[PDB]
Amino acid sequence: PQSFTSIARIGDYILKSPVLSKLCVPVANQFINLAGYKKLGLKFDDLIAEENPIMQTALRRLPEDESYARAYRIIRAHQTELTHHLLPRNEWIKAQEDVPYLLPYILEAEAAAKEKDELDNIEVSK
Amino acid sequence: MTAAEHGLHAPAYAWSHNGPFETFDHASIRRGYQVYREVCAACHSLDRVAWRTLVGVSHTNEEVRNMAEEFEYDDEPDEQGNPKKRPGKLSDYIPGPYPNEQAARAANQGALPPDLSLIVKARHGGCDYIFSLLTGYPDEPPAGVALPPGSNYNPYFPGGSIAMARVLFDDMVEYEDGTPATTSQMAKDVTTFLNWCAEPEHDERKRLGLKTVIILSSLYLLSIWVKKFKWAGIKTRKFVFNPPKPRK
Amino acid sequence: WRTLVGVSHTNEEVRNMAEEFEYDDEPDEQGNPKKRPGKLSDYIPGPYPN
Amino acid sequence: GPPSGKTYMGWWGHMGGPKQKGITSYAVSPYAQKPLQGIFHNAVFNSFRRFKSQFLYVLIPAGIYWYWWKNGNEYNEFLYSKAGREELERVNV
Amino acid sequence: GPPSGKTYMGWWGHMGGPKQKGITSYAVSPYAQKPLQGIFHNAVFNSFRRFKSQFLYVLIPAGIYWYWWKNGNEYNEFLYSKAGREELERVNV
Amino acid sequence: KVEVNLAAIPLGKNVVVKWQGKPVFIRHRTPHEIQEANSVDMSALKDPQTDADRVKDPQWLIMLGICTHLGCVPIGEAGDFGGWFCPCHGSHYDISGRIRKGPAPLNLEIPAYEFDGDKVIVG
Amino acid sequence: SLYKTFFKRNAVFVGTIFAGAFVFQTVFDTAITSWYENHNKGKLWKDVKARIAA
Amino acid sequence: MAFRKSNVYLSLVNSYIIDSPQPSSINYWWNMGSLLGLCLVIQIVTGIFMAMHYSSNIELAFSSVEHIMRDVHNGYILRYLHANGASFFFMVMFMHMAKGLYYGSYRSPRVTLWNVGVIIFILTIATAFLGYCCVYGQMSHWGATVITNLFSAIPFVGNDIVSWLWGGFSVSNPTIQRFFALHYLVPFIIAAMVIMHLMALHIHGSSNPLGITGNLDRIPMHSYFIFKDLVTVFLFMLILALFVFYSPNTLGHPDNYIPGNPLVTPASIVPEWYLLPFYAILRSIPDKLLGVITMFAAILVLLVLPFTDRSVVRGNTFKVLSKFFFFIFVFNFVLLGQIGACHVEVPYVLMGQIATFIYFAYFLIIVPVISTIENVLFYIGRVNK
Amino acid sequence: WGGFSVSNPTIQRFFALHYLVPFIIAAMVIMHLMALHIHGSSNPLGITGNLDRIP
Ligand SMILES: CCCCCCCCCCC(=O)OC[C@H](COP(=O)(O)OC[C@H](O)COP(=O)(O)OC[C@@H](COC(=O)CC)OC(=O)CCC)OC(=O)CCCCCCCC
Ligand SMILES: CCCCCCCCCCCCCCCCCC(=O)OC[C@H](COP(=O)(O)OCCN)OC(=O)CCCCCCCCCCCCC
Ligand code: HEM
Ligand code: HEM
Ligand code: HEM
Ligand code: HEM
Ligand SMILES: COc1c(O)c(C)c(C/C=C(\C)CC/C=C(\C)CC/C=C(\C)CC/C=C(\C)CC/C=C(\C)CCC=C(C)C)c(O)c1OC
Ligand SMILES: CCCCCCCCCCCCCCC(=O)OCCCOP(=O)(O)OC[C@@H](O)COP(=O)(O)OCCCOC(C)=O
Ligand SMILES: CCCCCCCCCCCCCCCCCC(=O)O[C@H](COC(=O)CCCCCC)COP(=O)(O)OCCN
Ligand SMILES: Cc1cccc(-n2nnn(C)c2=O)c1COc1cnn(-c2ccc(Cl)cc2)c1
Repeated sequence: PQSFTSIARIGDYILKSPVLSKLCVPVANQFINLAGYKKLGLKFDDLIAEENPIMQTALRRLPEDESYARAYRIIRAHQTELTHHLLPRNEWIKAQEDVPYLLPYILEAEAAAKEKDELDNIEVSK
Repeated sequence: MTAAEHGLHAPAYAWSHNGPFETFDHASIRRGYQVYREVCAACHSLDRVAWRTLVGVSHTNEEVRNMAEEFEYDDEPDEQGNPKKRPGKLSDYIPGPYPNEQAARAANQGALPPDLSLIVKARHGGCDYIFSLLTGYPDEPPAGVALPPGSNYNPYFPGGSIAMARVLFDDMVEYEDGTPATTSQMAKDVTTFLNWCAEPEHDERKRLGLKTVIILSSLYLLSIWVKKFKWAGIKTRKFVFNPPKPRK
Repeated sequence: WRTLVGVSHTNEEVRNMAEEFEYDDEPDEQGNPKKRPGKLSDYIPGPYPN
Repeated sequence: GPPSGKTYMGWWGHMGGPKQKGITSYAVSPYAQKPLQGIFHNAVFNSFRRFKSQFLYVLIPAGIYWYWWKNGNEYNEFLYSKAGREELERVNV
Repeated sequence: GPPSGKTYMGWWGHMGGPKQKGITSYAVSPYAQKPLQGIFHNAVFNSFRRFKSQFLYVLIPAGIYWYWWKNGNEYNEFLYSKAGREELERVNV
Repeated sequence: KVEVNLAAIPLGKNVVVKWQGKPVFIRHRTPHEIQEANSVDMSALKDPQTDADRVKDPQWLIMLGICTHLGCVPIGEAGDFGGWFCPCHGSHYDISGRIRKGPAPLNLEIPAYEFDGDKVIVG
Repeated sequence: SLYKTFFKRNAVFVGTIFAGAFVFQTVFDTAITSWYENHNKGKLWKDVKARIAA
Repeated sequence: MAFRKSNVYLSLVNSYIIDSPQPSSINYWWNMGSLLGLCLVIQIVTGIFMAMHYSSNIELAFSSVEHIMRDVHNGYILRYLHANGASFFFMVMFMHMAKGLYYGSYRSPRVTLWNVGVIIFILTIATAFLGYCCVYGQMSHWGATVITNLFSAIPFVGNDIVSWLWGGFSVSNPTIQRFFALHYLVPFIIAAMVIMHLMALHIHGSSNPLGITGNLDRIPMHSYFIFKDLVTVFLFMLILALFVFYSPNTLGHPDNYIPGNPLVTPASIVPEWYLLPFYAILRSIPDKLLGVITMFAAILVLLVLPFTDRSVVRGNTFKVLSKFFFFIFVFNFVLLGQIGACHVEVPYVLMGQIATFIYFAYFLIIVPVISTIENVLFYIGRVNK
Repeated sequence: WGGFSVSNPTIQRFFALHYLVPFIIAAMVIMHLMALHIHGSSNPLGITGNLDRIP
């Protein structure tokens, strides 16, 4: 995996650019609705793999109202596939509700892990 | 490679043993041994076929005992250690014309005629290739080809030139049932007989294939019904969410 | 024959010993039997055929 | 023996997910539901729906590889004919 | 997986014996003790002491089975000699 | 190893002997007539090899039959002189063993046949 | 009757699917052989042995 | 507790096929691993009953397979179920590996489970090659000549592996006798690697087609997936029975019904259908030492796959560009098998060379570039700025 | 026998069974050591040994 610090370093440079966001953002909105995760009642941060110690740290620090709602969306998405159906269009995720709710907990767990690791490998002399 | 170096493609005739429910024609196996004994056994062997396997398939017991007795087999030695011969019995194998391989090439201008016990299953085409090989010699070669001395043209052989000449002609055997022995009629019966020599289990195999497929299809249909009954409670399970009151 | 060389005889002696026996060869161009003298890879013969 | 290194799965009772609160579920026995209900409106209509979603990710890579094979095949039959006898030379060596 | 049925042994820390209290132990490193001290006062005497305890439970069952074999053997050599030619009859059948 | 004496191979008989599990080509020929076949020049062919290590015994013929790709097998006594017709995937050859047909990159191997006591051991 | 007299008891439930496994075995084996030797009538050895009765 | 949970032996059966927690949304692609356990049992059982009648001497080997076909009571059923079962064993294993390449099963924490699977795939190729040389047909002799001659190109040790593999100077009687003894043995090494395979599975469990955590909805193995495993077993045995009883020589070659001859070469040497994609990788490299390296590198490049996937989502369910290039790789593997069954002619030497380039560029170039492109496309299509 | 006496079918099937039973023995040895691990060994004293153990 790449890192979320590296993704946002590249992804912010595209958005503070007048000619780059002209080209790439119409392509990126077509990539989202051709993925089809909103039709299963899912945001994007539900799809992130969680078997690593940075991602296990960010799930403990979540508030427990957002932690209970995420566990119901995942259970609803497993029952939807074994019936091989989609949800009704009343219950799809709209484009305003797909927020990065887990990105701020992730980005500060990574900046603390980088700072701890570059203080264990030190070459201070006299 | 060119189509002259691959050989012509044999067509698809309609053999009576094609299909999943068909049997060999045992009157065309019986007439096929008559063309082997009179035209074919002069140069080719049948080394994988025993005498006893013909009883109940194309001849009776007293006929195969009479057929095997006109050949000489080597016996265990006498009380002085000298060789000894004996007539044939049912457990023996059908003999071939040559004692060794050098004597076979010496009578066929260097070429070696193969063994015909497995020739159906060892050729691309099967029954269609051995039939079309025999009834496919032209009366004259095509214009422009140059044959070696002592060769014959046949377009079903890869390369065009073969060391076997045409051996089937009209009315060269006389059948016992009274069937007219034409060129295509006798060529049909050797290929039905020679396919039995490669596959003697053919009629037994398709009868046990009937019992296995009927049993396994009624087991496959019942497992689809049984699975959907035991999986009914999971597919109809429901889920409601009410958000909890927030000071836990 | 070859197993005696270096144990009880030399190489020129075992080649001379094995040559006074007749072994059966592969047939000629007509398919007739043929004989040959012995070599080192052969086995020591016995007196009776059967 | 001793306990080993920890994993990301447990057993019944301590499977190792987040805590749940406020979800209800209902079900009815299989002995009360009608035999073979979901045999229509599903492969005649539902697998006909699932095919139509995921087919264009299969048929466009398939069409490129079948155009490449059929076009490369008919140039081999041309090179081993009488009309393609001179072009077999100056190409192979 | 799940925990299984309980046994009569554990592991390091919970081996499963009675609780201990009031026993002390001492030891010295092998690098401080003299090389091959217990090679005499060991098998020249110790094992000469351990043999003398447990030998009469071996040699009395051995002497009965070797008397039975040697006495049964010499009656077979007598029956197959010239002096034992008449007693081979009236015994075997 | 197979021993050949100076008594038992006459002039024109190309027998394919199965020596060491491998085919071989064995006959005696005149020492004059290979002046007819390879009188072209030195290096009109792929590799520069005409006559030098062709036969260290200049009045005999010995050649292996293992090819570079597969180990294909020819017919004997057929050709311009009665040499090589090897219709497998490619080349025919000559009296020597170099090509008249086909690409055929590398040369077929000459085995090590020696001379002991008026006996000729092959291999 | 049925299931509690025919498919419940374990010497009936299992004692029919192992007892009926033999009576099914032979009548299925006999009826398959009668269909095969009637679909291929005229080509077997039994048919052409009665034709050489001369 | 119950007796099936307190016994030392019954608890292993209960913890693996009775009370094992499964994700409730897995589909019929997760049934290929149980069906491979049935394939190994059929191959071991039918091969032991055929080994009672077989002779491994080079002058008795071809005729003893004919003795099983003609003389042994129901001997034709044993051979046909054995020769056709090996093709069905390789077809399910190609579908088993392609599922885990699709749903992302080779990533953490299942890297060790993917590495033991690559070892099983090499031992299954070695097993099928050794047993095909035991019939000693005309395809058996020249397939063993071509393969064993490849090891004569290893630098500074070349004429010592090949003379140790032959037991002599060519493919002869010591080669056939030692190939049957090794053929009895490697199916028992495969069965011990299968036990170690299921141990690494039990500590983490299976994935799911959604690709997220499955610890929120689990059902047991017994009475729900045993009756779903039963559906594909009865479909397997019915299609296998259609080949053994109605078309038993369709997945074969007629030149194996000729006894092998070192002095006559066949006009066309072609392997079985499951070695044709790897045979075409070998003939594309004009060097001899570089050709044998590339054919073995086509299986060891599966071990670089946990490192080149730079995605943050597991699987291919919601990835548009990664679903397109998965089927470029699939049909390039069916084009590689068709090139390896053709002649070496000149439209086909360039088609088989470019298609070998697409094999290695998928793992090392196409995957790490398309992975990071979809990480940036998921980000700027969500973050409002 | 595969026939009427100890003959050629007897020797060919005895070697194929001889290759196989040493691999059944090795699987019974694995099951043997599993039953040992849950209780451990005894001692010449014949009493409990959970009071003095070394690795
Ligand atoms: C070599 C022979 C070995 C025999 C076994 C091989 C089987 C491997 C085939 C690949 C496979 O695993 O199929 C999975 C996938 C469909 O799986 P799914 O869970 O998404 O949908 C299940 C359904 O919705 C509910 O199926 P349901 O549970 O409701 O009914 C059971 C079904 C049984 O059918 C099967 O077993 C499917 C193999 O009964 C019927 O359909 C009645 C038919 C008369 O299939 C597909 O999506 C596309 C299939 C293409 C296969 C390509 C093979 C290339 C060689
Ligand atoms: C190096 C050695 C590695 C092994 C060999 C590599 C390739 C070997 C090829 C053999 C296998 C052929 C198919 C590949 C395996 C399929 C596994 C797979 O892709 O399964 C998941 C896929 C998704 O289908 P769903 O609609 O159920 O899921 C919704 C979206 N995820 O389900 C699907 O299958 C999609 C439906 C399309 C049918 C798939 C088969 C297409 C038929 C042509 C394939 C060519 C085979 C001859
Ligand atoms: C009914 C009679 C015969 C049948 C069905 C028959 C069938 C065959 C077959 C199938 C082949 C092999 C073709 C191949 O290799 O692809 C063959 C080859 C051959 N047959 Fe016959 N044959 C018959 C009679 C004869 C006779 C009477 C002779 C000689 C007098 C003969 C001489 C040969 C020779 C020399 C070959 C080798 C051809 C070659 O390799 O070029 N055959 N025959
Ligand atoms: C994973 C297991 C196995 C695989 C993939 C396998 C594969 C093969 C194959 C492909 C053949 C060639 C058959 C043909 O083309 O006609 C063969 C032959 C043979 N194998 Fe196996 N085999 C396996 C297990 C075994 C075992 C364990 C034995 C011995 C106990 C065995 C004994 C034989 C025998 C006797 C032959 C003889 C030739 C023949 O029957 O055709 N096999 N094997
Ligand atoms: C004789 C050979 C094999 C057997 C018996 C076998 C058996 C199994 C079984 C029973 C499962 C669990 C059920 C399932 O997930 O479908 C499984 C999963 C798996 N196998 Fe195999 N397998 C074999 C070969 C392979 C090979 C050749 C590979 C890869 C190169 C492989 C990689 C995997 C992986 C990664 C999984 C986990 C997939 C997941 O959980 O999503 N296995 N195998
Ligand atoms: C290939 C055959 C066998 C192997 C490899 C084997 C191996 C072992 C091993 C390693 C132990 C551990 C304690 C020790 O080393 O003494 C042990 C203990 C034991 N074995 Fe075996 N054994 C075999 C056969 C047998 C047989 C034939 C019997 C009895 C009929 C048996 C009964 C036992 C018992 C009762 C113990 C426990 C003894 C104790 O803990 O005091 N084993 N075995
Ligand atoms: C995902 O969930 C699953 C799952 O689906 C499955 C199927 C399994 C089970 C899978 C297996 C058990 C595969 C393992 C298979 C083996 C290890 C093969 C074992 C080897 C054999 C059975 C060969 C030995 C056979 C014999 C010795 C009998 C043949 C010989 C005979 C009959 C001798 C004949 C002679 C005479 C005189 C009769 C799981 O463990 C599991 O949980 C992970
Ligand atoms: C028709 C039914 C439905 C349709 C098809 C489905 C078929 C269902 C039947 C499947 C067959 C049952 C599977 C058998 C089983 O219990 O699986 C266990 C195998 C998995 O591995 P393991 O043995 O658990 O390893 C577990 C391990 O504990 C084994 O090793 P260990 O004992 O720890 O080592 C001890 C030896 C020490 O050796 C040394 C020296 O280190
Ligand atoms: C390398 C892989 C080897 C394969 C191992 C797979 C798992 C083992 C096979 C699974 C089936 C086991 C069937 C055994 C049935 C239960 C036995 C039992 O009741 O346990 C025993 C009795 O077993 C025996 O006497 C010998 C068993 C012979 C095994 C021959 C195969 C009863 O033991 P008990 O009830 O006291 O429970 C104490 C738990 N330690
Ligand atoms: C050449 C040929 C020609 C004719 C029949 C066969 N052949 N050999 N075994 N089988 C089953 C088969 O078809 C073959 C062998 O083809 C190939 C291709 N790759 N391999 C291969 C790959 C890896 C290993 Cl470790 C061993 C062998 C073997």
